[PDB]
Amino acid sequence: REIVHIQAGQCGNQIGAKFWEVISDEHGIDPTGSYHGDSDLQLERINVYYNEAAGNKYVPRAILVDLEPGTMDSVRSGPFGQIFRPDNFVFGQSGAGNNWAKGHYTEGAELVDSVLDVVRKESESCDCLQGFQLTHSLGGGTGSGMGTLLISKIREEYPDRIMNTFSVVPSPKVSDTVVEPYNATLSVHQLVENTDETYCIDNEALYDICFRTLKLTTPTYGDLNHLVSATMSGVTTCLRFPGQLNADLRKLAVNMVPFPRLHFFMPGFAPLLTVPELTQQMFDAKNMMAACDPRHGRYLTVAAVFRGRMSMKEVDEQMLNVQNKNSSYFVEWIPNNVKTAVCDIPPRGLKMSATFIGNSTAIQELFKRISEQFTAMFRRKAFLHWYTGEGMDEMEFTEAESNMNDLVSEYQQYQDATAD
Amino acid sequence: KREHEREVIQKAIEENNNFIKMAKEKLAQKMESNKENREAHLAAMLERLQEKDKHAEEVRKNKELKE
Amino acid sequence: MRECISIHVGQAGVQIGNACWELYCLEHGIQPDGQMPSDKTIGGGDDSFNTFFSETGAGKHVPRAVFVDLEPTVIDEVRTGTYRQLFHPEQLITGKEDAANNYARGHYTIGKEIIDLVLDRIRKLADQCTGLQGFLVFHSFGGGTGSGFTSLLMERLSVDYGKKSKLEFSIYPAPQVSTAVVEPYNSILTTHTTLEHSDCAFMVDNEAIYDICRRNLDIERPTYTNLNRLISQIVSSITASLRFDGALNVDLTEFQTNLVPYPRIHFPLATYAPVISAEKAYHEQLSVAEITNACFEPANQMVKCDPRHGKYMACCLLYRGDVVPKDVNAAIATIKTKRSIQFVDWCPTGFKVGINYQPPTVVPGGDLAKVQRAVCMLSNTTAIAEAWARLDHKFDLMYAKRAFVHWYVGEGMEEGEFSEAREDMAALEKDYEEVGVDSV
Ligand SMILES: Nc1nc2c(ncn2[C@@H]2O[C@H](COP(=O)(O)OP(=O)(O)OP(=O)(O)O)[C@@H](O)[C@H]2O)c(=O)[nH]1
Ligand SMILES: Nc1nc2c(ncn2[C@@H]2O[C@H](COP(=O)(O)OP(=O)(O)OP(=O)(O)O)[C@@H](O)[C@H]2O)c(=O)[nH]1
Ligand SMILES: [Ca+2]
Ligand SMILES: [Mg+2]
Ligand SMILES: [Mg+2]
Repeated sequence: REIVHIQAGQCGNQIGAKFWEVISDEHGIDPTGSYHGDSDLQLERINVYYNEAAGNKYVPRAILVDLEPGTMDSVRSGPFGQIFRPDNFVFGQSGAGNNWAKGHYTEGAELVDSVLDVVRKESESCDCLQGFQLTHSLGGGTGSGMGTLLISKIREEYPDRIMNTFSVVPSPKVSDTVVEPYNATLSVHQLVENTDETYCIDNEALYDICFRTLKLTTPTYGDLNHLVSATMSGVTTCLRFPGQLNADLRKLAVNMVPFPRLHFFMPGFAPLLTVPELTQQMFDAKNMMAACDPRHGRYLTVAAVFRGRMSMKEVDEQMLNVQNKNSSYFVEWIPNNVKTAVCDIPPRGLKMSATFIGNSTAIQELFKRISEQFTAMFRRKAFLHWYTGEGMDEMEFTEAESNMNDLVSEYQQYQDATAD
Repeated sequence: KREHEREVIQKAIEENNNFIKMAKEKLAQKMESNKENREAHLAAMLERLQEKDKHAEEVRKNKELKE
Repeated sequence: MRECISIHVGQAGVQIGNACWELYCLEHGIQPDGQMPSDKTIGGGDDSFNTFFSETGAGKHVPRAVFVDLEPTVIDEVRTGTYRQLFHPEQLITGKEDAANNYARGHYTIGKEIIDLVLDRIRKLADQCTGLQGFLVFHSFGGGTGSGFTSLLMERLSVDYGKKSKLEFSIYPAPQVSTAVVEPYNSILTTHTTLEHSDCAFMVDNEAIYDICRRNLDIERPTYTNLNRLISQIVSSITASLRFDGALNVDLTEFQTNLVPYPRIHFPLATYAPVISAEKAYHEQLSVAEITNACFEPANQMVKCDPRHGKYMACCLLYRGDVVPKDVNAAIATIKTKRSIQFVDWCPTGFKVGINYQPPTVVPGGDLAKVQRAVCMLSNTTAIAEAWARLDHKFDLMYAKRAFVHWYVGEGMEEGEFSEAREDMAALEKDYEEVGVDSV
């Protein structure tokens, strides 16, 4: 039933706010929190993401966190900014200056207890909490460092609940901040141990989509986030509307995660339209939100979500056609590893769309790219004093790198595995 | 023959009771073993998490005792 | 007396339950409020339909049924739907959180919190029976609740009601409508743990029903509603002998004597005819010979497998409607001279026949034509083991890598339970092979 949503740091709060805008529109909830829709399908699972307050007001089950106050001002002035509960805004004064150790060990530790007080109050009134989703980036200090701290503290208090992240991976094409690969490696080390499911939203891929495919010569954060919000709407459709498949976070995890560490998903979306075309495009490298070629690895598991009025016969036939013509890319030792849902309600401004969630061994390409950037700096111990000055040892960097290299080797092991 | 008749019906009673008994004890053994295993899984997870909180304290001290 | 208690477990069990009870109401003239104007004994009776319905002093006819699910949304539809007045609220039991497609959660972590309540409610039904015959248990193989909670319940029922019979209707997974990758695990775990607790189990392969709906009903993409209406007709055929009188009616127990030669070999193949649309049934009456001959067409079976490449240990024909023995015997004689019906050398080859005269009924807005006569064949064939082979292979592929096993281990299961279950299935496949070998 209930999901508790947490958004941390600049990126987390910006993509977080857009998520709430896009889904509030799909459920017919206006900025005051009043329902003004046309269909009972909008309200039937509304409690997954919204609390009901007095006056038939719907209030996002959403907590807003940053070490920088002012991201709080910009959210609060955003189009849906009045919908959030005022006590769910938890902000420090300091900033973290793109330093994971400040987020995780010093500045973020100071603030983490007040975030947990709000988490607990939201959790306490849930009929049957399923778990948590966190939106954050891995390249800064607050979303990365403090976000992974929150995960660890939440897990101590709710060890049997599902932990889900939408984790924005850094790219030199979008931020030139040089310590991003450190902050991302340190975060990935946390995510590997403490989340059940992570959507890898790669700024490399979002940029390449805006540039190459959508022909935007100079992509802004707004253009990247338009892709993120369509993806997030898509991958939570099964949580938010009545349906058979992957209808809660645990069932999704059980379908998607064959080994506990291999829980980093490649999302895709189409269009960026006939059923054959949606289906070809959703499996195309160019439609993936992680910059990985799926033809360079194998799929462990896949969820495909089609939205809009279309023939379910045609959807079944095309899903079968892609599997048959691309059979070498699906591991033979997990039978029937591709699941398909169709929801009648399309997203805003489209008649038809498809959202893709892949657990592919090709995701190793993302981690290797981060690993390469990490090593290029770490071999000269460049910029380390920012982290050792907050109390961290070199050993912690060595371990994080080693653990991310192990994740890569593990993805490789299952790629090479055979049935016979 | 009357004594054979009595042994057949007692043998049937004995086998039915024995089936019930063995199914009752098997179930109780499984549910116990499952409870202990689940609790040991959760206790190991909590223990890794407590070790992180312990390590975070060594970090704030390293930084305090740096200055 | 001779009461039968139905227990519907998880989504598949529940929704099939809805279709079955709806159909039983129509067959007996019971209204959605439970009233039955034709029943002149108010508040009780020992009529044949009382095996499945109890009666209140206010004339309500109440299914002898418990519905159980670990989340509330499917059972809430029964509580608010057309037949809501049929059921006392205590017969409809729900938790807050489901088994998440994990046998271990249904059998242990979540299932344990509700098992005493469920047995309590079943007990209330049993105490109202003056000669309880046994239980009919409806569930999926693939879901966490249908697999894991059902196993737990069957084990507890053997404890609380001893050797009292327990029959299953078990939904065997198909990829066209499956919702979890781990269904083969859940199917082997439940089959293993339930095998000693069940006297007879009717497997229904979703893929066979799905194909029959597409091929014979011209349904492009069948839903659960399409599948369940057909399933309910097959169930109704099997249970018709418990719910109606007639001089040629043969009780299910008597078919069971012939269907179960050794306790583990308790899985009959059901084949049903005719499944025909209204547009094709019009001005085309199917005769006893035609419907009977359709029972030997593999395409009409409830489980995909090929009886022409195994051996029979029994064949039972359950007719309903306008059918007299003379036409049955002439149809059987014709079929024996034309078809691949090879029995094992230790069983007699006579077909056992029952006829109930009450004709088949259909539900309004349904896909099936109303027909004057229908038949369900129940055969004990070695070929049904193919269904076990397909499932066992899928299990092996995943289990050799331990894929998804950590989800079960995290709920307190051990790997030893997996391989114990798998070896019991290997021995079952082997049993089915040994019974078809000639006597030396
Ligand atoms: N896709 C996307 N990326 C963003 C957005 N805002 C920031 N980023 C990325 O996030 C990373 C920087 O992290 P921020 O979220 O800005 O940092 P923070 O979590 O607020 O931490 P501090 O500012 O260090 O306290 C870089 O890789 C940015 O490109 C956004 O709105 N969309
Ligand atoms: N014929 C038929 N099969 C169904 C129906 N509902 C689900 N199934 C099948 O049953 C299996 C899934 O198990 P369910 O019964 O939905 O799950 P559950 O017993 O509720 O278990 P959890 O939801 O995991 O607690 C799949 O093979 C589905 O195709 C139905 O109404 N009819
Ligand atoms: Ca009566
Ligand atoms: Mg910031
Ligand atoms: Mg269910």
